[PDB]
Amino acid sequence: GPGSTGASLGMMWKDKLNAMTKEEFTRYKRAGVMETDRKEARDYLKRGDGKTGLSVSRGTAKLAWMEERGYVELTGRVVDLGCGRGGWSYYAASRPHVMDVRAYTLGVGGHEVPRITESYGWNIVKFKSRVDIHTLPVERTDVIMCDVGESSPKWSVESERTIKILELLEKWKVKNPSADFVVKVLCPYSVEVMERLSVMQRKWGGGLVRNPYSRNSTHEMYFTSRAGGNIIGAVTACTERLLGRMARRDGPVVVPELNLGTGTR
Ligand SMILES: C[S@@+](CC[C@H](N)C(=O)[O-])C[C@H]1O[C@@H](n2cnc3c(N)ncnc32)[C@H](O)[C@@H]1O
Repeated sequence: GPGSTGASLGMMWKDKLNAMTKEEFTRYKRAGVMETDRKEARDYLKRGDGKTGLSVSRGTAKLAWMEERGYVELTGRVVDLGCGRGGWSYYAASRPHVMDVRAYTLGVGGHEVPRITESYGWNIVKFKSRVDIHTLPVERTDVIMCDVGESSPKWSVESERTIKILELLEKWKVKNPSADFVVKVLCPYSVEVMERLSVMQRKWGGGLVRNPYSRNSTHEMYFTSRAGGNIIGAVTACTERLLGRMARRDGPVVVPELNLGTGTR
């Protein structure tokens, strides 16, 4: 495929997601998706028992899966652009080769607020809320982490939002050319995103990965420093599966939550 084939396929997927009923959507959303079980975690969150190693969100697992399979090498200083509740930050912290973790996010108008918790490594985590990552002055880092991307029914909106994030990586990577990156690509199937993505690969290496834990309702993929392959091929593969799961009626694949344990480093 040239890239336009990839593009119109994702757009087919989008139209088919939007045309669903609430019934079909809620079913499809989770069908065959890996799902961390939050029964216990939700209780600690509702109660506010910050003395827990359990994940503050479902981002932790996503990051775990990325890292255990080796699409990123979390070492040294780890900047977490757009950290919401801190699920990635708290994961990054629990990891041996990781020194300092700067977590940034808004946490402002119904936006996820960093959750304070005694998960293993919290002392080397430093949150800042009321922060706009796009204007946060570039600092030196070993790892650039960015899980940002507000979904939308309009793919061109989704792609627009994805591009600002790709330019955010470039900026942060021009000062830190040798650092690892895991970067959300909310709309990898659009024509603009694909061309920027391959240009960035040409410059920085890395590639696209689809996370099992991502819901079928989002087409999100991750651009990481240690993966590789054809980008168009990777997105198309992803679109192919997401389209096929529309006949999937079964539930999610439920897996236990991550426990990072309680403690300091
Ligand atoms: C998907 S969440 C992060 C998930 C996180 N790693 C976790 O596991 O909890 C991304 C967060 O970035 C925030 N965000 C979006 N745009 C931002 C911006 N311009 N500046 C700072 N934060 C932003 C959103 O509020 C959102 O909560």
